Parts: sequence; C-alpha cells; structure tokens
Amino acid sequence: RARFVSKKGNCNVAHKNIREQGRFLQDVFTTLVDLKWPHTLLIFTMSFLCSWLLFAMAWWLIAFAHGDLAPSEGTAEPCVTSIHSFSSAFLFSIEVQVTIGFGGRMVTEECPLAILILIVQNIVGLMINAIMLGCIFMKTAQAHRRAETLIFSKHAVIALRHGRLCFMLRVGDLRKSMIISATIHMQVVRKTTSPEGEVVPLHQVDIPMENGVGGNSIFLVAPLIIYHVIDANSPLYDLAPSDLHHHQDLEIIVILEGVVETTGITTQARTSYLADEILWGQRFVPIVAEEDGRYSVDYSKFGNTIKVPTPLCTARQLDEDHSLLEAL
Amino acid sequence: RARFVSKKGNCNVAHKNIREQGRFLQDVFTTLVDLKWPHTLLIFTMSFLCSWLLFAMAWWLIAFAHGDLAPSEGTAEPCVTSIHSFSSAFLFSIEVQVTIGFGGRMVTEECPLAILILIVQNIVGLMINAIMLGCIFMKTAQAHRRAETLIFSKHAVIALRHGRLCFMLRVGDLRKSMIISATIHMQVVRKTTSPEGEVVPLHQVDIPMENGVGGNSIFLVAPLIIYHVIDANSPLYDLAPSDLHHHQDLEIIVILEGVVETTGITTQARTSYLADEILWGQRFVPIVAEEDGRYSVDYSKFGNTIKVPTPLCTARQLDEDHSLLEAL
Amino acid sequence: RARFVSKKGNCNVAHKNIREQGRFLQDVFTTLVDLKWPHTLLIFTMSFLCSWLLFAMAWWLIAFAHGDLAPSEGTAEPCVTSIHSFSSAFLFSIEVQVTIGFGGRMVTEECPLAILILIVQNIVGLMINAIMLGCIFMKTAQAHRRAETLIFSKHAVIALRHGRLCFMLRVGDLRKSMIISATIHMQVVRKTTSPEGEVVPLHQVDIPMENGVGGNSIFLVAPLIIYHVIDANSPLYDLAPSDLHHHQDLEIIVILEGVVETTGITTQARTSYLADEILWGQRFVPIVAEEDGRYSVDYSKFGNTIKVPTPLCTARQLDEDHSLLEAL
Amino acid sequence: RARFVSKKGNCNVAHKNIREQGRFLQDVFTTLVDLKWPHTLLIFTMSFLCSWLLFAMAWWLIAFAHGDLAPSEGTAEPCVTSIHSFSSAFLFSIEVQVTIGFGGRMVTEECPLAILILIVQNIVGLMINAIMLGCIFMKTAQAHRRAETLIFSKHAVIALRHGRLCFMLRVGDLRKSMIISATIHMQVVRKTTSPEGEVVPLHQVDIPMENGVGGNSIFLVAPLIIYHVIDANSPLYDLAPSDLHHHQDLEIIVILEGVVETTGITTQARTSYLADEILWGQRFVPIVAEEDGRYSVDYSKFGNTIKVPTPLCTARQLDEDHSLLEAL
Amino acid sequence: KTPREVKPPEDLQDLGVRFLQPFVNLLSKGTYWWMNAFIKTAHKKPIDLR
Ligand SMILES: Nc1ncnc2c1ncn2[C@@H]1O[C@H](COP(=O)(O)OP(=O)(O)OP(=O)(O)O)[C@@H](O)[C@H]1O
Ligand SMILES: Nc1ncnc2c1ncn2[C@@H]1O[C@H](COP(=O)(O)OP(=O)(O)OP(=O)(O)O)[C@@H](O)[C@H]1O
Ligand SMILES: Nc1ncnc2c1ncn2[C@@H]1O[C@H](COP(=O)(O)OP(=O)(O)OP(=O)(O)O)[C@@H](O)[C@H]1O
Ligand SMILES: Nc1ncnc2c1ncn2[C@@H]1O[C@H](COP(=O)(O)OP(=O)(O)OP(=O)(O)O)[C@@H](O)[C@H]1O
Repeated sequence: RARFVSKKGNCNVAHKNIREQGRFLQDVFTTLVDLKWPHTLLIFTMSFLCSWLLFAMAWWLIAFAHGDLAPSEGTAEPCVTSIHSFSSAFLFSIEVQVTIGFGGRMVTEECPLAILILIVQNIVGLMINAIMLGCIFMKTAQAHRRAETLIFSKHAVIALRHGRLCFMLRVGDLRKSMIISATIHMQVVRKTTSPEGEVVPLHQVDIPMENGVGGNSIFLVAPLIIYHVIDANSPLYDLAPSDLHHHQDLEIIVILEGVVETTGITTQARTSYLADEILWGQRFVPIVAEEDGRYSVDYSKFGNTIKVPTPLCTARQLDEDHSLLEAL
Repeated sequence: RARFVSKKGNCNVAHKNIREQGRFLQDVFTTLVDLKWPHTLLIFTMSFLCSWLLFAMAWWLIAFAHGDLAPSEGTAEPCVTSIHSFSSAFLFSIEVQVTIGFGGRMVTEECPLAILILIVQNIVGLMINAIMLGCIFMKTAQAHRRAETLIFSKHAVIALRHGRLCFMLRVGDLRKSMIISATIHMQVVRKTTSPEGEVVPLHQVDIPMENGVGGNSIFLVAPLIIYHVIDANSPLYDLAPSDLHHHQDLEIIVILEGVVETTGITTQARTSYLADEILWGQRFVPIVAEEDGRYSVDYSKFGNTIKVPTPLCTARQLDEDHSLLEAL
Repeated sequence: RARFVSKKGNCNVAHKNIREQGRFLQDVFTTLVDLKWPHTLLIFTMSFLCSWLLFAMAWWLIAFAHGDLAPSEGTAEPCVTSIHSFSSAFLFSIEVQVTIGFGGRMVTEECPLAILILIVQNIVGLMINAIMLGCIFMKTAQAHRRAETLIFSKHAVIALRHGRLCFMLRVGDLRKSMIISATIHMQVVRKTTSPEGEVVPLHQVDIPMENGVGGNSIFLVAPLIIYHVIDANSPLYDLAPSDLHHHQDLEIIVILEGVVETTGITTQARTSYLADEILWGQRFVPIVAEEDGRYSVDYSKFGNTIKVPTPLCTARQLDEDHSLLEAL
Repeated sequence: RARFVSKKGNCNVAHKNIREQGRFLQDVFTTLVDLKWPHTLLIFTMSFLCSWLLFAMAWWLIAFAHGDLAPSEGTAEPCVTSIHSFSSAFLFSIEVQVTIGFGGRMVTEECPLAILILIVQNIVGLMINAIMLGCIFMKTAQAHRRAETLIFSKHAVIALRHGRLCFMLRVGDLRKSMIISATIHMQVVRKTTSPEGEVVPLHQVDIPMENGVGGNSIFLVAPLIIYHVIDANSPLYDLAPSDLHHHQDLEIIVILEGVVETTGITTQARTSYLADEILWGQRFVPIVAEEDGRYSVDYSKFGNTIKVPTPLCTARQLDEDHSLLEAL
Repeated sequence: KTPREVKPPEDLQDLGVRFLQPFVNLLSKGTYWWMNAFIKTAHKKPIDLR
C-alpha cells in the first residue's frame, strides 16, 4: 500500500522495463536541463577542459611536426610563435578558444595547416559556447522553484454546505508572485471495477471542483479552500465516515497548474490525500482577518481545523433519509 | 475595510508569518528576475567586481610566492610576465576574465599552479557570464509592461439588457499589440456564510461572464464592455440599489489573462470594484464611431457613462414583480 | 463603412487620443522587439557606436589630462600605452569594449583613474551586449511569420447540412509545421441594439463553431472547412439571402489561435468576412483526393466553390415553413 | 488507401501546388529551427567562413591599396601592422571577428578607412553571432524529443463498461518527466456525407473522451486507458464488429497535447487507428501491480490484451435489443 | 539525515501579537534597534492601544 503521489508531489511509481532505448541525440539536452546543479556545472567545466586539451595536443603536435621544438636556429619561423612545451600549446589553446589572445604566442602564415586548426578551434569554441549558454539559460529559467511554495494542508475535511455534504481542502500560495490561470484537477484514484468485471489497479476519475461557473480555474491570492460537492455522480457518493482509514484503498489526487508571473512558463504542483488524511466532519478555521487597513492572512495555524459532527452515513443514505423526511 | 486588489492590480494582502524558509538556492534566480532595475544592475556589477578582485588577489599572491616582486634579477622568469603591483595583478585579472588579454602581462610556463589559476578563472568567468546573461535575458523579456496598458474604467454600471438587469463594465486595451486568448474571470468576493454557519472572510465566487458561447475568452481590439447577467444563481441576485456603498462588504474581482503577441509569455492584469464604484443604473456611452474609412475609438471620455433609471429593487424582486405581472 | 479586420489580419481601427503616456522605461523592450529589421539593426549599431565614442573621448581626455600627448620625453609612463591621437583612443575603446585587446595600446598602473574607466567600460560593455543579445534573441524567436501561412479563402459559403442551414468556410494551413491547440473563435460583429435601446457600433457576439464535442479546438493538417450551424440562438438566425451585400452592416470575425510547433510560443491569425464575401448557397469543392498511397490536398482551386440553390428565406422562415410542413 | 497519420505521428498528406511564395525574410528563422542538426551546423560554420573571408579580402585589398605590400621601406606605416599575404589578412580577420586579437597584426591610425572597416566587421560579427546564438538556443530548446516517448499501443480494444459498449485504448508515457495539462482529442475521420449529399474525403469529427468532468485533460503518470463511450450521438454508433477491417474507410485520430515540465513549451504527439487495429471485444490487461511499497507499472506486455466476447452487433442494435428486453 | 529541525517560539509562540526583545538579536537587545523601528511610526501617526 504505497502513496500514488507523495505529500510533496513525488510520483511514487517506478517504470521497470521500458522496451525501447532513449532519444538518439536529443535526450542529451532534456536530461541536461533538469539535473542537479553541481553535476551540470562539472559537466560543462569538463567539456571546456577536454575541448582545450584536445586542441592543445593538436597545436603541440603541429609545432613538433614542423620541426619547431628542437632547432631554435633563428631562421625557420614557427607555425605559432614561441611555444616550447606542451604547456605552451595548452596556454595557447586556452587563449584562442576563450578569445583572450595575449600575443606572446601567435599564429603565423608559415603553416596553413595551423590556420586550418585555428579555424576549427574557433568554430568548435563558438558551437560549444552557445550550447553551454543555451543550457545554462534554460536551466536558470527553471520552474518548480515556485511549485514548492504552493502549499497544501496535510489534511482535508468534509462538512455540510448548502445542506450538502461536500469534500473540501484548503490551498495555499506563499509567494506574493502570482500564478496565472491557476487550474484545479482533483482526481480520485483507487482500484475500482466496472460492472462487467474488469479491475484496474490505479483507476483515475476526475472529480470536478464545485465552481460557480463550473470550470476549474481559480484566482489564488489569499490561501483558500478547494472543495467538491459529493453528488450521486461523484464516486465518493458511496463514501461513509469510518470507511476512511490508512488501510482503505482510496486517494484523491490534487493537481494545480498555472503560469508563473515572471517566467511565462507553466508549473504544476501535486498533492494527494488518502483515506485517513481526509478528516471527517471538520471545517478549516478562517485564517484571514481584516487587518488594520489590510487583509490579514494568518498563515500560522494554516491547516488547523475544527471538529463538527454530521450524519455519519453515506451521501447515499443522506439522500435516502432526506427523501424519506421530505416526502413525509 | 481594505480593498482586496487595488484599482491597479496590487494584491493588498500581507502574509505575516509563513512557517518555513525559502528555496535553498533556486529562489535566487526567481527573486533576481522580478526586481528593480538599478538594484539588479548593481548586483551584477558588484559580482563582476568581486570576481575580478578575488582572482586579482590570487595572481598577486602567486607572483609574490614565486619570489617575483623583489628580484627583477633578469634570470628567473615570472609566473606571469611583468607584474609589479597589486594594481598589475588586478589589470591582469580583468584582461583575463573579460577575455581582453593585451599581452604586456602574460602567463608563462614557469608556474603550473598559475596555469591552474588561469583555468579556474576562465571557467568561473564563463559560468558567471552565462548566469548574468540568462538573468538579463529573462529580465528583458519581462512581462507586466503590457499589463499596465490594459486599462479599466474607474466605475462599473448596471442596466437593463434583454429585459434583464445585468452588471457591466468596459474593458480597455491601449496598445495596438494584440493579446491572445484574452480570458475574463469576473469574481465577486465578500465575507459570506454557508447555511450551516461557517463564514470565511474573503470568500470568492467566480461570477460567469455572459458570452454567446458561454466561455470566458474575448477578442479585445476596440475597448469593449464586459458584463454579467444577474441570474438567480448569481450571488448578486440579492443585490439592490442603495445597498451598494463604500461601507458595504462587496467587491467583484476582474481578471484578464492572455498571451502577449511579441513575447509568447502570458500576462495578467487585475482590477477590482467594490460596492460604490459599481454605479447603479447607467450605461457606458459608445466611445466608437465610424471614422472616415475607419473605426474611431474615441479613447477620450473612455469611462464616461450616462444615467438611466431602473426598477430600484433586487433582481429577486424583479423576478417577483415580473412573475406577478406575467401570470396576471 | 470600413472593414473591422482586413482580409489579412490588420485591425483597421485607430486609437485617437489615449489619455496617458507610455511605460516609463519598459516600453523600450516591447517596442523594440516588434519593429522593422533594418531600423532595429541601425539602433543597435548606433548604440555600439555611441558607446565606443563616449569612452573614446574618455580615454583621450585622460591621456591629455595626464600630460601624455605632448611630452614623449621617455621618462613619464602613460595612463595607457602608445596613444597620440583621438583616433588612438578610439581604437583603444573598440579594442577594450569588443574584448579584442591587441596590446600595442595597453592600460598601465600609472593612472588608477584610468583603471576605473576600464572597469566602467567593461561593465557597460557587458550590460549593453547582454541587452542587445536578449533583444536579438526575442526578435529572432518572433512569431507571425507562421501566421501568414495560415490561409483563409476569400469567400465563405452557406449550404444545407443535416437538413439545417449552416454558415461555413474553409481554413488553410500551408506549412507542414504543425499548430498545437488550434482553436477557432468565429465572432459576428455589427452595430446591434438591445431591446431597451442602447446601440453599440462594433458589437461582438462569439458565434460558436459546430464541433462534435462543442469545444473550439481543431486539428488542422489538411485544410478543412469551419462552419457554424445557424440556430435560433445564433444572431444569424434572422439572416436571409440578398440581405448580404457590401453595404449591409455585417461581419463575422474569425480567430485562429494555437502554439507553433518549433517555438512553444503562441500565434494568432485573423480573417474577416463582411456580408458580400459570404456567398449564399454554395459548397466548397473537395480539394482533397486519395493520392497514390497518399492523401492529395490539391491546394490549387483552394477556395473554389460550387453553386447550389436553397430555400431563399431566413432560418427563421425555414423553421416556420418546416414546422408548418411537419405539423401538417 | 493511405493512413491519415502514421502510427508514429507523421501527417501523411502532401500539399501539391500551394499558390503563393513563402515568408519574405522571416521563414529563414522558422525553417532554420526545425532542421537536421548537421545541416544547421554546416550552415552556421559556413556563415562564419564567409564572414571571415569577406573581410579578409577587405583588409587585404586595403593593405594593397595603401601601397603596403611592396615597399617595406620602413618609413610608411601600414593601415594594419605586419600583413604581407592574403593569409595574413585572413588571420587578422579571424582575430578581429572572433575577438581574439593577438597583437602582432594590429590596426593603426594611418588609415581611417581601415578604422571604418574595423567598425563594420565588429558590428557584423556581433549581429551574426547573436543570430547564430539565438538560433542555437531555440534549437537546443527544441521539443518533440519528449513527443517520441509518449507511446501508444499498436491496437485499440472495445468492451462493455457500465453495460455500455465503449471504444478504448491505452496511453503510455515513458519519461518520469511530467506533462502538464495533458489533453486528449480523439477524432474519428472518414469520407462521410451529409444527408443533402455533399461528401468530403477526410471528414473529421471530434469524438469526446468519457471523462467524469467531461473535459479532455488527463493526468498521466501510470500509462492508462483512454476510452470513448459510444452514444447515439457518436458517429461510431452505427459501427459493428466485422465492419472493421483494413479496407473499411475508418480511422480515429488521437491527439495528445501538454506542456513539457522542464521546458514550459508545448508538445503534441499523434497516433491513429484505422479499422483493423481497432480490436473488437478485448480488454487491455492491467500492467500495474502494487509493488513492494510501490506501484509497479509492468511496462512489458504494455499493449497486450485479452479477448472477451460481446454482442456482435451495432450499438444501434444494442439499444434496439436492450429496449426490447427492458420494455418486455 | 536528521536536521533536528526546529520548534521556534520566537515566531510561533508569538503568534503575531508581541512586543519584546527575543526575536531581536543580542545586539539590538542591547541597543534597541527594534525600539527605534517602534518609535519610527510614532512620528507619522499617533499611537493607539490597538
Ligand atoms: N504558517 C505556515 N506557513 C507556510 N507553510 C505552512 C504553514 N503551516 C503549514 N505549512 C506547510 O503546509 C504543509 C501542510 O500543512 P499542515 O496543515 O500540515 O500545517 P501543520 O503542520 O498542521 O502546521 P499548522 O498546525 O501551523 O498548520 C506543511 O508541509 C507545511 O510546510
Ligand atoms: N482616454 C483614455 N485613454 C487611456 N486611458 C484612459 C483614458 N481615460 C481613462 N483612462 C484610464 O482608465 C482608468 C479609469 O478610467 P476612468 O473611467 O476613471 O477615466 P476617467 O478618469 O473618468 O477619465 P475620462 O473622464 O476621460 O474617462 C484611469 O486610471 C485612466 O488612466
Ligand atoms: N492554392 C493555394 N495555395 C495557397 N494559398 C492560396 C491558394 N489559393 C488561394 N490562396 C490564398 O487564399 C486567400 C484567399 O483565397 P481565395 O479563395 O481568394 O483563392 P482564389 O484567389 O479564389 O484562388 P483560387 O481560385 O485558386 O482559389 C488568397 O489571399 C490567396 O493568397
Ligand atoms: N514495454 C514497453 N515499453 C516501452 N514502449 C513499448 C513497450 N511495449 C511496446 N512499446 C511501444 O509501443 C508501440 C506500440 O505498442 P504495442 O502494443 O505494439 O507493443 P508490442 O509491440 O505489442 O509489444 P508488447 O507485446 O510488449 O506490448 C510500439 O511502437 C512500441 O515501441
């Protein structure tokens, strides 16, 4: 009995034997973007090191083939001025590819092959530099830094609203930065079965949020309560108190999707509630108060609730007894 | 009695005692993007200064450990050519990291440790340069410059349309640049209460705009009027004239969300109307006229309205008297 | 009698007396992005010229204040090596800010103020370079190059479908590159009036496309036909043949919004049809044929139609005569 | 009889005689982005080569017009120091435009025209560099690397659910990286005909997915089953077993659209099923199992199904016999 | 693995209504910088019991 999604958005499911291989040479960029910072740093640094050393070996080898390390006779001019050790060729490669070019060690017309090497190293340097910079960009424009500030109470409560027994939960945003088109997809998951008999382990039913329009967008500035009204079409219409417990196959997946204000990109936070975390018969205490010329969202006691009794039977038996009391 | 959102989109709510801390080392980028220009400028400048000075101290210390400042004997060759003062090492660090490299002061093979320092400073320079450039990019691609041009009249009017009493307001876009998928979410907010008794300070009900399709997208080229038809399902169906006033707990939050034409990113403008700004019984005068071979949106007198009487009772009592007059 | 939107997406409406001013210092970037290429080019070039010349004057002035142009006595060392003309200081500024740094003219420790100037010019150079590069990026990632390939026949036809009289038009995409979430918002516009009497010049009614789901998304690969079924709720339900003509106040605004495949950004194409372009009683001839092992979209004769008669009365009178013939 | 879309998302339709031409000078960027890597590489490399050689010819010509190749008299100073061969001018151009600037060959005040050439080459170098880097960025941020991991079983099955005969298919995502706002647009396509008689070759009907809300978004973590309930409004309500076959004009286009998690951009995968691939009377075997403290999605046997009988008649005749058995 | 993270009364037990030194550092606890802030409003606005 695992959690489908962790209380912090971790999709707690392993793949175990994908058939095929990955992307030929594009998975490099995607797998590069989302990755721990020091590892990415190290990869780029070591790319620069290998690019420098490779052409360093190249220049050194060229100077040595030109017969330029031994003679120093004064007459024959080098392919590249004043290099006498592999250290020299390495300094030269760094000067070239980093576009520093001090000048004490400089390419000469005496070796057109050396000119080819220069062109090659410049092209490679620009290509690798642009790749590194595009990667560093799309990494520094990363999302899900905000997706951690989007908080959700550890518990969800049900209560009576409009004479109806509706499942609720409070949502929370901690950043003053605003999410755009914030959309809710509450989704109950269990191992359910069709009448014909087929059962699927993680079945998924999009349970609709009760919105005056009916849509799924919200406008979260002050951390509010998301809630579903349990209708005879809702799968939770057979739910009862004391049926919920950490050993009851039951879970409602909560999805929050919107656009970051500063970065036009989209992020998603996930939270889940299995049966026990769904507290029966409570109400989230209002954590907002009219401050002195302001609205005071007391973020303390954020998910703190209050217990309230209720008819301790299914919304099914709710409508049963209600019809029996109304047709009387 | 504060305004939930200012007449200019300011979410006038303080947080006051968030539990946890921020993002470990990613909040740096987000908090960096949206920030006053001179402060960001200064931060980057001072990053470059500290990066230059640190390696300046490094090079100076290396020259001094090599015993290269005192002798000038002519025989022993320096780690780096021709540096005699910390000023020299600082100029050298600037030449290196900015990739200038004049040449009068140049790295030599005599100190492999100096070669290590060179590699280190080049790597750090490229990393810091890419970070600064990614930040400057995602800052210069900033939104909400357009979100200020999206204007909204200081007042909203109600009138009779289709024999029905519908709340209205005019929207305005001042830029010829177009917003894509411009979507409206009018949302009334007050301290309302369920029948069971629970009250929430800033309750939020998405009041649906009257759209021929029913959706919430618009196509704003000429500044038009957004309006809600007040039905028995609308919370405003108990509203009456003279109930609106600046001391009546009431406010309707207006959200505009779309994609900037030039920058594929999304922006959001906010405006709000509490009870008094909701002028009762008026109509926004048509500010458009068929120009000479053109459509003349007289942006002057933009929110200027005209007073019109109306049955001065609730849409509830409207339908009451209407049913009494139709079933007669 | 102007066209609201040109047959090529031009919003043919002038603003004429916006009240306020523009964006303080952010409108620069937005107004910079969407702008004719040579003008933007020239602006950046001239920015580089002014940045070079300003510091050129700076360096020249410093050399002249140091008393470094006249003496050439050999003893006193310059602030910067070997500059003798303003041309020299200008070459030096270019070498510095472009990060070339040949070396023949080089900063010296003899003037700490010159070191300050160097730091200043490097910081300014990096800032201006990043700004220019961010602008060039968001300009080269520009949209609406695709929005021109999204073609629309010059005419729209009505016909009978499902025994119903539905307004139609063919859509066209010419690029093999795919649009994502391609969404249609047909929108009829005219100078219409409420029963209470208020008239608005460019009134706008979102006329819903007939989609099996009901939504507004399409999947355009082969150029297909968009169509509206004219119901008693459609404003076009009072339309009749011979009522359409280029002097009949009538126009239906067609909006296409989706995401470019290569660039995740969104684009919008617009086309409009006033009364005459709405051909009465025709059908777009199928321009697709099953090619040899392929689907042949004959893009030729793209908007070519075929005439078909029809009951030449309003959909109102259509349902009138239909009810009279069915209740017979 | 071709496939509309290949089993791997290829839109198997040719255009054949687009009327007009392309985009004046913007199609360059779009056509540049999506393009095979080596070709793009080569284009950029050769752009750098031509930019270098052009100014190389320029500098060489200037030195030759200055009468600077022949004399070497010692008195007259060159436009640019120490160039004697076109090879020299080419090395110089590379040093300049790549911002290396060794120093052995350096611009001098003796030729203001040479200063103009320097300014020109620097401006051109920066412009071309920014263009290349923007292109390399928007190419390295490319999508549809993920769109290949979004897998779909080679077959679709129908079965009985809720006493109803609903068309199904399993969806699959292989990356742990998450898709946001994953939306399904199943769309049946055939050569169908209105009652009035018009037939269109590739007609397209958006067949709605059965979702508890009714919308088209999903939350795909474990590869699940997408399904349509065949109602009297579904076009498939006249479908029968043994009517499906690879020579039956029939195909259901399946569209998956969402936002990549790391890159806020949107991607789309396509898959299609013609009549035979639609296996009649089966059920996809549940490939998920409760692992040891985990959910085990056995990705092996991914699309493996199991055969189950069913009433072998149309959903039409299903409701016929069902009404006959219920009204009995 | 164990942060032994926290139970800070300075913010938590305060709950948002407090006037004293603990949240302030020892430095201000000697030099009344927080009290400087407290007096800062007393110029722009007359103090009240709420
Ligand atoms: N005042 C707060 N500010 C910010 N985040 C909070 C706050 N209270 C709780 N959270 C976060 O919300 C998540 C679940 O909230 P929960 O309802 O469990 O709060 P809690 O642990 O009961 O604390 P409290 O009793 O103060 O609400 C936790 O992971 C926690 O980090
Ligand atoms: N002609 C206009 N062009 C652009 N913005 C305007 C114009 N008129 C008003 N606005 C903006 O709309 C906002 C609210 O509009 P409002 O209806 O108050 O206009 P107003 O102050 O009554 O001026 P007017 O009487 O000209 O409409 C104001 O903040 C103002 O900046
Ligand atoms: N085969 C085609 N390929 C691409 N674009 C086309 C084609 N035919 C027309 N267009 C474009 O569509 C727009 C309106 O099409 P329209 O129905 O007027 O075509 P047309 O001028 O009648 O030509 P034809 O008679 O070939 O359809 C025009 O601006 C035109 O550029
Ligand atoms: N275990 C798997 N992991 C990843 N991809 C798979 C797997 N099985 C099939 N696919 C992919 O799904 C596509 C269609 O799946 P299909 O139902 O044909 O699987 P299959 O070939 O029958 O293999 P199997 O019998 O294991 O399902 C194929 O192109 C294949 O690459």
